[PDB]
Amino acid sequence: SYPAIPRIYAETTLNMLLKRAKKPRVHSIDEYLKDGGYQALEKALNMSPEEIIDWVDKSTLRGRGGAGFPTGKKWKFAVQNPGPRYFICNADESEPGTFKDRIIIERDPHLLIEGIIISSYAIGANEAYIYIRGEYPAGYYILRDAIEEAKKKGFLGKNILGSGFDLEIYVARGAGAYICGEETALIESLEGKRGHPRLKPPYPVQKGLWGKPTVVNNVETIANVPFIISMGWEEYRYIGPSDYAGPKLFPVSGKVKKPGVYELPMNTTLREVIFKYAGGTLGNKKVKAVFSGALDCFSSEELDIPMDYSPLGFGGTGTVIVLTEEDDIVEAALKIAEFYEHETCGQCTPCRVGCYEQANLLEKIYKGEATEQDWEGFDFVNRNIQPTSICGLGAVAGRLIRQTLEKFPEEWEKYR
Amino acid sequence: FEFPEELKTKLQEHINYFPKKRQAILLCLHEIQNYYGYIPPESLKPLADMLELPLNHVEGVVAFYDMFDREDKAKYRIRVCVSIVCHLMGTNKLLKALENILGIKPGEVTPDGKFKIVPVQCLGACSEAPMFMVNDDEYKFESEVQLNEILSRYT
Ligand SMILES: Cc1cc2nc3c(=O)[nH]c(=O)nc-3n(C[C@H](O)[C@H](O)[C@H](O)COP(=O)(O)O)c2cc1C
Ligand code: SF4
Ligand code: FES
Ligand SMILES: [Cl-]
Ligand SMILES: [Cl-]
Ligand SMILES: [Cl-]
Ligand SMILES: [Cl-]
Ligand code: NA
Repeated sequence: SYPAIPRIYAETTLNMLLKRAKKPRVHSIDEYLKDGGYQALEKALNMSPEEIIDWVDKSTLRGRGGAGFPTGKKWKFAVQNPGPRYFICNADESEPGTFKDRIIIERDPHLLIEGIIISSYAIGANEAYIYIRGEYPAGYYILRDAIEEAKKKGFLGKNILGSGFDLEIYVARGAGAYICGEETALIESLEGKRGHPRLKPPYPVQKGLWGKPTVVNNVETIANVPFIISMGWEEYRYIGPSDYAGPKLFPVSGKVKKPGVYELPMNTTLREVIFKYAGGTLGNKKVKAVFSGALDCFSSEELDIPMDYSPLGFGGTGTVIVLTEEDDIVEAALKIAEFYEHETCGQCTPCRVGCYEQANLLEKIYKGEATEQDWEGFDFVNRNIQPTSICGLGAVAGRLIRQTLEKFPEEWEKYR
Repeated sequence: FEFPEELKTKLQEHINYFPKKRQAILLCLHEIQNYYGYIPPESLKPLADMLELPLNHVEGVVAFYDMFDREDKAKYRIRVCVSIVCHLMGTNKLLKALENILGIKPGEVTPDGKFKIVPVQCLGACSEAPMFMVNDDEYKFESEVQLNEILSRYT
């Protein structure tokens, strides 16, 4: 028995990450095992750590938490540093539009857990942490129970399957800060402090939790690792483009008919995600824009791009918020501005004041109270949140809004 | 100030859980809010001691994290998403229903002191917008009559 959760629709063409999580219910360990689960761990533990890193590298697996960094490479970089090492699963998923990670957590926790154990063995971590946002209480309890299940069966603890490898997984809860998703802030939170991002360098893979080499990976990234071991890197590479291989989760929301998570290859185009899979727009309205979470804005001219991490690709976390012709872009921009206003940690002055002023001024623009100087001020502020910023939030807090200014000049002009 | 035995048990549990005591700080604060309906200022000096942390650290942690409330006591917190997708799909309809049923607005507590409406950023359930929570429970808003039934489960 767990706290109530919504029933998010899920659909898959690959039947990998959503093999079970396409059904909205907790799949416990016996059902996981009946479905061939914990086979990858077995196979992995018969491989050397260096072999696993090699396979994950050759798989072309990339981080699914936003930065799209090659996972194998991250592991390689970490293990260049003497241990002990920590492995951290990032389950803070708090960006607007993004609800992809939770359906793995809440429906198929053993997929994630199996991934964490394999990844931990790979980098020589005997201690792992899931940092899950506080607003996912069910996820927290589901994971706590699942970990104990795996422990009962001998997939955690000491001498896992006689391999000589020891692992414990601890579950930490966040407490309502989006910035705790940033890997250094997460680590600060993990050590029982405020979620203030650290000045980098150093980077976590050298100095992270307790200053020790630390690998942070997104829930979805880690969820791929069992399939890489199981199928082999070659077969995994055949899934979608050789360039950006494997399944990807696409959380699709807004004015589509069939909002939910879609498991699709990353050579799927944005037009396909909306129209082929998500059933087009509510009332067959014209797409005006697609917000990539709170990161980017794509116009209706940019629908024929792939959902991969190529230069002209959608990128990000594959979060698809669909705006139609009836939706006001300035109103939407304000919401995105409001998000950044409420989530800046306040350490850096331009981020601190910029996030605030962008929202403050944009609200005046929307309310029709803005002076000419307010407009000019809004322009300047939007372009000057990033300076001195020591994390990615300051660098992107004005990105989407700027794209709306460039791509939808007419709509903004109305408000002038 | 003294923690009741039943709460203190659970706090010591959290402290034992992680390899280092201080790591339990958010689990402890979560626990305290659930027990009291808020974080009593006077609760933090005994917490800090259990954590082996300076009071100033514990206080700053409470201040930073948006989920912890130091001012208002409330049995049940109705976290209403006010972010982009929920706004698109009808946050203000949900707020209207809450106003009809409870007579309160975002940031307010019923005179009863049992419900507080807490505006929050994206709850990571956007496909099911508009979304809200009642404490740990999470729901899509469908209609006033549904909301009434949902809220009636909390006494
Ligand atoms: C403001 C901000 C918020 C972030 N939020 C998340 C998040 O919720 N989940 C996540 O996995 N990564 C998040 N990240 C990215 C992490 O810092 C990091 O890139 C990622 O967790 C690494 O794992 P991956 O390589 O498997 O994607 C965030 C970064 C920033 C700057
Ligand atoms: S850039 Fe913004 S969010 Fe990041 S550390 Fe600086 S003030 Fe905090
Ligand atoms: S915008 Fe409300 S759940 Fe995401
Ligand atoms: Cl096998
Ligand atoms: Cl950076
Ligand atoms: Cl200690
Ligand atoms: Cl509030
Ligand atoms: Na509107």
